[PDB]
Amino acid sequence: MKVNISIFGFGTVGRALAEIIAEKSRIFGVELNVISITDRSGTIWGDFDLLEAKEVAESTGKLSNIGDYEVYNFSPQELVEEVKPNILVDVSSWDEAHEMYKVALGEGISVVTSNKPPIANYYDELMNLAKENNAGIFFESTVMAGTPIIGVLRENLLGENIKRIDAVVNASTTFILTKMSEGKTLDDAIEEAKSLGILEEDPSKDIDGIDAYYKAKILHWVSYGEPPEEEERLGIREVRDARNVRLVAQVSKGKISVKPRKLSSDNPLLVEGVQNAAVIRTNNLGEVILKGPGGGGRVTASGVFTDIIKATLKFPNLR
Amino acid sequence: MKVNISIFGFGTVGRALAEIIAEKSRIFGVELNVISITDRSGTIWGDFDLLEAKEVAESTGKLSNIGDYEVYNFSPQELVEEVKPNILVDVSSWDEAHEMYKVALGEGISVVTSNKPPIANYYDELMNLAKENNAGIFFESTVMAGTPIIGVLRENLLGENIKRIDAVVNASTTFILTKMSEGKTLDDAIEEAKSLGILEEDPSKDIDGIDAYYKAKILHWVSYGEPPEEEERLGIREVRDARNVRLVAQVSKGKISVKPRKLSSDNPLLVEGVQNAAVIRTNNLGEVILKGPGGGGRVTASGVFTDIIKATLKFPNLR
Ligand SMILES: NC(=O)C1=CN([C@@H]2O[C@H](COP(=O)(O)OP(=O)(O)OC[C@H]3O[C@@H](n4cnc5c(N)ncnc54)[C@H](OP(=O)(O)O)[C@@H]3O)[C@@H](O)[C@H]2O)C=CC1
Ligand SMILES: NC(=O)C1=CN([C@@H]2O[C@H](COP(=O)(O)OP(=O)(O)OC[C@H]3O[C@@H](n4cnc5c(N)ncnc54)[C@H](OP(=O)(O)O)[C@@H]3O)[C@@H](O)[C@H]2O)C=CC1
Ligand SMILES: N[C@@H](CCO)C(=O)O
Ligand SMILES: N[C@@H](CCO)C(=O)O
Ligand code: NA
Ligand code: NA
Repeated sequence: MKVNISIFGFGTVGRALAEIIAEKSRIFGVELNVISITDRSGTIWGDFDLLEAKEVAESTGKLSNIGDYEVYNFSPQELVEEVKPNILVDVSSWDEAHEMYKVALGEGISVVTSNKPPIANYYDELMNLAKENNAGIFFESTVMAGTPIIGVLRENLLGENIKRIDAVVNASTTFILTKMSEGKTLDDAIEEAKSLGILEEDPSKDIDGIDAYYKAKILHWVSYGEPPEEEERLGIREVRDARNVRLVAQVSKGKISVKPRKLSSDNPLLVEGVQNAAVIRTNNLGEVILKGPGGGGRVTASGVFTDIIKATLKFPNLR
Repeated sequence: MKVNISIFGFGTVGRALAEIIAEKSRIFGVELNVISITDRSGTIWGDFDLLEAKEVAESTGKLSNIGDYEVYNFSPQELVEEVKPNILVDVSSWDEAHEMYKVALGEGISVVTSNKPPIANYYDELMNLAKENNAGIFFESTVMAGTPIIGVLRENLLGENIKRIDAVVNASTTFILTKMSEGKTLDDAIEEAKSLGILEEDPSKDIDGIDAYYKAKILHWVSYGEPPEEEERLGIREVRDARNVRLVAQVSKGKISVKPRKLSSDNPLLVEGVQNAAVIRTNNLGEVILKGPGGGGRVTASGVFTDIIKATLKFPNLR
């Protein structure tokens, strides 16, 4: 069977995804065909070579330069309405992308994304809409990227009661905390990280706990099927003694709390360097621990590719 | 969506499964209906209360002792043919149950199991049969029990090439090796383990690496879709220095090797207690680490329940 895929967004994650798809376009009795790609500059739509498009975007930073394919100025809504892919893959930084998803799901087009806010903020509407149009929504790389914590929660532990999830999901903050442990001030450590590309020049999504908050919210959705009643979002700006501290996202029924935690040397949450980690507590299993990378092009595109296959094959969305 | 389930075997695992099915009989749009339970004493079949049957077997030791249901003495083939369930659940210690699986699958009856040898030895025949009869096969609790290593490998990482897997999958051997580490002889360590509940009167399959080898073989099937060419099995009996040693299953394309390995102090495979672990190495993610309990009744039944749901909902088997 053949499936048509519109990729929406084409930055680090989207370009890595094109590689993965190109290397594995025929797999699991499926053929993956990318019929469109979109960035801010525009949309290409037709018979283009996927790695060729990646190359030209890699050098030039836009889809315009492609030889002999020509650009279309579609709105998100037009792109879906006109291209009519079977699968819409959002790998963009467009926070307000839920409106585009609504349209796609209306036409029974499944959505795959790595873009958090639409899932964190509109999870319920999007799920209902999906079920109503014999379609699916997939978001694995919205949490710990390619490391399959969403698979584990969504499609497994199906007889468990999840009492708690704790997770360290920002490598940058483990870096900052480690430097502080070694005697640097927070502000120095931040300066080091920004100059290293570990942090952005606006570091708030890491330092103020916002990325983790969105990830806690998504986890809360999957595990409990409703928005939380209680929210506590904090970052690391108040940390003084940073020994054995990590920025931890904790999820329990009706509660999300992102904040710094001092951890025993024993704790698998006490991750080193760039490693992310999640400890899931259940009634029958005690702790299940999952660790892996939390970012990177190929790492993130890995999750999305898993989701493309599931969408194509219409895997049930149970949670 | 109502589903009819035959449970084959009723020991620690099957009795704990009963508990779980009773508390969660309606979930995810499914009504789970248990129509037959079978042990060596024979087979009950009908309108019987699930927890009651658990209760009589609990105390008495057999199934025959129930009220208002004649026990039938059915062979495995007769059980499938006469009961006609939608899903056959094997939680027995019968090494040769694959022949029964072949029957069910032939009738489009899906199979869920925690029983290792049939999957280790007949996985391809079983997958081909299931495919030809619009049926599935699920075996999560054959490796690390409820700890969902199978879900992770089988239904996720779908864009990955699995470079390797290292795993410690026998809590019993951890205990033994730890005790040898502290000065105890093999035999004294074994006797302590028995007294603790940690080993059976025949520990041989765990001690000699046959269990792990079965497990390694299952992981190899999931990851590469064929048997290995190189096979090495070595148990713990003859370890002279057990310091920081575990019984590690190593899996790579074409290759399985179970043997005691000395590990660094920070190695995640350096597990304690009941805990099992798998370190999965893939081309895009590097290391994914999954840990959790490896045995126990409710732990093992958790994985089987997950599989029951997926069989009922016709989850794809991509690997
Ligand atoms: N990098 C990582 O490790 C991870 C990233 N993610 C998430 O995946 C998404 C992509 O990440 P990443 O690839 O690093 O980000 P990049 O900034 O590298 O790429 C973002 C892409 O989206 C495009 N875009 C942004 N807004 C719009 C819009 N309104 N319409 C059309 N296109 C738009 C960008 O266009 P332009 O360049 O033209 O502005 C660019 O092509 C993000 O939401 C991120 O949070 C998730 C997990 C890991
Ligand atoms: N417990 C654990 O931690 C784990 C177990 N498993 C596996 O799950 C399975 C169940 O283990 P568990 O419940 O602990 O073991 P038990 O020995 O407690 O139960 C085994 C069951 O199988 C029955 N049985 C064996 N052979 C036959 C047969 N030919 N016909 C009918 N019934 C039969 C037994 O009957 P009788 O008592 O009458 O002999 C018993 O009810 C095993 O294959 C085991 O390897 C896998 C992972 C973890
Ligand atoms: N490595 C990222 C996670 C990407 O979703 C961060 O914590 O900011
Ligand atoms: N962890 C268990 C494995 C049972 O499948 C043991 O020690 O045998
Ligand atoms: Na993920
Ligand atoms: Na398992």
